[PDB]
Amino acid sequence: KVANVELYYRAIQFYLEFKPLLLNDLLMVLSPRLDHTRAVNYFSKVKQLPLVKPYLRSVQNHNNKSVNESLNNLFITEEDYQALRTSIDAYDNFDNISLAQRLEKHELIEFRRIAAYLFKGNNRWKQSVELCKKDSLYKD
Amino acid sequence: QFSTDELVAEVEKRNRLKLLLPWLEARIHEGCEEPATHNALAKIYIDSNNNPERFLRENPYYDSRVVGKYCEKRDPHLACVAYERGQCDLELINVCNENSLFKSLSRYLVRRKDPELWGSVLLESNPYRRPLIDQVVQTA
Repeated sequence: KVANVELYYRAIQFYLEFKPLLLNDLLMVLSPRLDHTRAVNYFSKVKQLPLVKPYLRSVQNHNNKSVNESLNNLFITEEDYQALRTSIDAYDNFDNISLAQRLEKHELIEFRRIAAYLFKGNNRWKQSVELCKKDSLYKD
Repeated sequence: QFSTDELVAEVEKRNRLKLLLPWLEARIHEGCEEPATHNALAKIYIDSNNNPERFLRENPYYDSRVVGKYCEKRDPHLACVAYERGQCDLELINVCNENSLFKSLSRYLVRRKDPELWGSVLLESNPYRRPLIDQVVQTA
């Protein structure tokens, strides 16, 4: 019921410093009239983004840029890909090249497989097909 | 030959306005459209410890100014309605802005849509503009 908006960006800090565990409820309540981009940009400084991941999973519908990039970074660190396939398929408001740089050397067959996949979302063969020559003689 | 709007001033010093109830009751039963009586009825209704808000709204004979200045400190919640129907916008801001719920003000201005009123108010002279805007953001 508050008029201004900066009190949101102060109260997030308030809880985070005091009662960070009861922050997800506020986040779910306050997501509608909130610039989530600033929220993630501020959380990157303090770096508690792994806490608020399931909330951003809900906010993903809005298809914001920094939301997508950050949550994909968190999937990278968590080393999960099944959710990453859904994120990239259902949402495209992000650059494919930066994600490709990380996925093509992620020590893991499947992440590198995705690094080969999303190239064709940019219509760039001759590297994807060539990337998977190195490992996948298994028909891919 | 008789003076009506100053016996009230006389008994005000004597503080026995309840003395004048029956005569003025019959006088209004006749249906005289005199502000001298229709305002005194409101004044005694105020000191009755009752809620004369609807008598204040449905009596199109008295004058808003005397009830407003009289109900300034005793009850601005009624003086604002007096000014509302009496269209005493300047007095409304002269009292309700000073000490009141500014939501009723915003309800009146949005109701009584008047650009000149906004112009008179929205020029950064009045120190009390931030609360009423922080209210009308919700009342609209």
